[PDB]
Amino acid sequence: KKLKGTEDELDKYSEALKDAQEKLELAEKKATDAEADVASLNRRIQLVEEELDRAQERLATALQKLE
Amino acid sequence: KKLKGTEDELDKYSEALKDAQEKLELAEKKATDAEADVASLNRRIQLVEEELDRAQERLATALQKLE
Amino acid sequence: DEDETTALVCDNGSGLVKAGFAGDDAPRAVFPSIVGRPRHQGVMVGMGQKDSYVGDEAQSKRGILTLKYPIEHGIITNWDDMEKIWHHTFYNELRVAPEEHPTLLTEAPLNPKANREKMTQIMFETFNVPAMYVAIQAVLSLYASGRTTGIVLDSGDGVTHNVPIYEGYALPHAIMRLDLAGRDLTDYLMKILTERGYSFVTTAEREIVRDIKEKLCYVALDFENEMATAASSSSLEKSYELPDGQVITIGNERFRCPETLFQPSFIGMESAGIHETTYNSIMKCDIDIRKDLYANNVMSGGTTMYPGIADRMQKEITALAPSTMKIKIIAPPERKYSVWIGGSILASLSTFQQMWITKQEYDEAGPSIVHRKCF
Amino acid sequence: DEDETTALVCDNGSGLVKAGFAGDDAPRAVFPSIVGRPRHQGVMVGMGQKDSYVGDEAQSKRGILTLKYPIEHGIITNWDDMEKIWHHTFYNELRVAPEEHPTLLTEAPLNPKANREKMTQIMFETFNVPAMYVAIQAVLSLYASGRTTGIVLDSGDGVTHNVPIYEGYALPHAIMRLDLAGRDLTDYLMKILTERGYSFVTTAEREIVRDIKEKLCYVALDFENEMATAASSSSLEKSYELPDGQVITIGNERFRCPETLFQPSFIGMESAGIHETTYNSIMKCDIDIRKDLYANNVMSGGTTMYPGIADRMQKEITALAPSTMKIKIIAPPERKYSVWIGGSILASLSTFQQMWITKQEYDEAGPSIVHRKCF
Ligand SMILES: Nc1ncnc2c1ncn2[C@@H]1O[C@H](COP(=O)(O)OP(=O)(O)O)[C@@H](O)[C@H]1O
Ligand SMILES: Nc1ncnc2c1ncn2[C@@H]1O[C@H](COP(=O)(O)OP(=O)(O)O)[C@@H](O)[C@H]1O
Ligand SMILES: [Mg+2]
Ligand SMILES: [Mg+2]
Repeated sequence: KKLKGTEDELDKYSEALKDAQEKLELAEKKATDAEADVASLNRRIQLVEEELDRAQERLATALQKLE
Repeated sequence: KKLKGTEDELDKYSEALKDAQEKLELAEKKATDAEADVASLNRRIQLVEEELDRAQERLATALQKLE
Repeated sequence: DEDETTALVCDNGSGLVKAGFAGDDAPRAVFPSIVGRPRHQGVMVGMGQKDSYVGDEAQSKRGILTLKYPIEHGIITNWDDMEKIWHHTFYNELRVAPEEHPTLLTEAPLNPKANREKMTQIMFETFNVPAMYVAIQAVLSLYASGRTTGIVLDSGDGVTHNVPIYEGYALPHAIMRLDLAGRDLTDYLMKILTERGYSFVTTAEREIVRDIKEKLCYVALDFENEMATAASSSSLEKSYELPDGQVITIGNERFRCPETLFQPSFIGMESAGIHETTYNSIMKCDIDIRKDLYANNVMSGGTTMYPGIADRMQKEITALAPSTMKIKIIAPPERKYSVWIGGSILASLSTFQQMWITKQEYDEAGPSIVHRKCF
Repeated sequence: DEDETTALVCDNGSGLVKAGFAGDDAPRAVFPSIVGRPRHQGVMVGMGQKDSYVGDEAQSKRGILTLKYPIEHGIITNWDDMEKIWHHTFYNELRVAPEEHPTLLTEAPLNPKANREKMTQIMFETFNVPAMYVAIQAVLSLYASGRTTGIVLDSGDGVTHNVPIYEGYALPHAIMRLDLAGRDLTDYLMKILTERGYSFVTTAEREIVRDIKEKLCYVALDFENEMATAASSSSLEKSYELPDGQVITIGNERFRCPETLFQPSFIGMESAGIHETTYNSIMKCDIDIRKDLYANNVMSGGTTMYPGIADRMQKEITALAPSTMKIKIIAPPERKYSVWIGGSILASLSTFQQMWITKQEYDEAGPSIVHRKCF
């Protein structure tokens, strides 16, 4: 009887391990994907922020020259 | 003695499953946060980009008026 | 090891060591600067029984080691500790031999010249690096930003440095070091948590509470008003799940900890907040470029991963300085690696090998040659 | 009860409770902080059959009661226990009603603010004290010494605190709490006596061995040399007559027990000896006054009745610090009452009733008022 629980737990834990590990692989792949996307988006929003800054200085120059 | 060996394997899978569940959860939460950041940062980039475009039309008219 | 003889790039930042190869985008071996030693003596056998423990090994073995800092605020305790940790980094972590690769190192701002002379001498004798170069982390963070104008706020774990650089030139006359850093943050949080009922002294809880600072801490927009509304604040109050499993709840402390750098009078510093140190630094130099300094301020360091520094920074500087020109901060994500990136940038160009500090120059003029070879 | 409405002065020291009237030189009711409860259930009749036992009653009934500590290192277990012991102190021991006398209390250094808010609230609801004031025992010991400059070493039974105060001003930035105290001393002595052949676990033997510490213990001038000469030491070895009548002989242990505080590595603390904790405390503050701190150190607590702390203290500080200025310790006899004396001193002057914490202030602002009324 002690042995049937041993084996029963072994089988259940083995299948649970497979499911948990496949879940880990997919979670890791999604993490890598989304991290790369986040890095690209951060670079792009840095670009857009500096560009907006550029727009601001040039606008200032235009308004002083017009005055 | 056979039972000792099988229990050792059972134990190893138990710890591996606990560790696997924790790392799976950490990766999943990390990358869900990362995807939410992806969407939010997409919207932020688009809004700053439209502001930049608007600035460009204004600045174009500004240069015309300066001349 | 790469087939090419490319250089080593190592940032020995005050709090983290990040090492790797030149031409790489990120350092390969990154570890905190804690060092663990056996808390007791040897009677057992069959495993362990090793003196120095560094890196993740010590992180896993924090509880049975006395955790000591070979460097604190730049001061050097024992060169043997650096010898061992560099051995570990080069061979056990980087899997590289320093014989065939020159090393580019970064040092904390305004580090002692005697410290440089001793560290370089022990290095050259102990190791067989072909060539050398050491630079201040300020210009490295500048290189990471890639803009020659700005004031760098380097917030390490031992010192916070404010350094202005205009059009890629250093301004030592307007550079200052403040003794507030991660250590102070942990200390202050320790005393507040003591007033919350939890009183610990050991370093494991130090790392736990710095992790809490990494995760939950705020930078208060308005201080006394936020404690006034944080009186009850069921929603605003935030909790953490400590690894043992207990739920530890913290409210106003989240934004009352980083505030101490801004408000040093809490634990008794004559110097005012770090924004005052950036302000004075700015006015020390000629008036005219000050506006550019306002608009080109950069912040660097591992602490910068926290929220709230940017908004607080700009608002207070605008309060202190006239609000005509718009002030904006720039801070790329994961900027604690940025210094190391700049090191790679230094090795990128072909002029860098014109001023490698070779072995024969040191053999001729001793360590003193660096006094003429770096500056 | 005195015809005058003079205030109550109560020192709830971590290890001893000393209560009395204001204007008195010594506390009237002094008892240890142990609390006994019936080890078994009730079947007999005609006498006894009472739950809480406090004071000398529990001291006489130690064997029949599970001996429990309502406070340990400041942490509070059950407020009902304090309720009962305060009832006993006020009515059975002080023969006073708290309705007509405001209370001045002393609290352990750096006690939790939540602890203060809960204890004050339960106090005000349960009791009818007219007015309140609570103060840190550090300034009380300072008042007993009557000198505004010095560093106070408060060695209670749960915590040892080092607090520097210069010209009557607190320095929380240089204040530390160490988890070594009487409990540790008893524990360490318990394990050594276990290695001597006598192994007990219960609290009666805890009190016996702390009595042994009170009577026979040394503070070794030189440690390993004194065990080397204590190998045989027929004259140096000292004996005690336990109340059962057996003669228990102890040699080097007499000076190997307090040494655990001085050398924490014996039972595994990262923190070094308490002299290192006073040293670091001193240097944290400005350099200049440090000499005065060296020359004005004070020690307080019941433990101070032991010999050897003064000589060890001065010698080690002189070893650590330069020996130009002369370091001297001051410690008046029977200084464990000194805190309570300082409480009387507080009630001596006529300005003290300007900041009594009255009932109506607490009724208006709840417990939160103390956050603004004491500090
Ligand atoms: N991922 C992170 N998030 C938040 N804070 C961090 C992170 N990593 C490190 N830190 C903080 O950065 C500090 C180390 O600073 P460091 O980057 O070494 O300074 P420097 O830039 O001078 O090398 C540590 O005390 C730690 O609290
Ligand atoms: N007459 C005495 N001689 C020696 N030690 C004593 C004496 N009375 C009390 N003690 C010790 O003092 C400890 C209690 O310290 P206490 O005075 O309560 O600290 P605090 O000053 O913080 O109130 C007890 O553990 C006991 O061992
Ligand atoms: Mg830094
Ligand atoms: Mg005491």
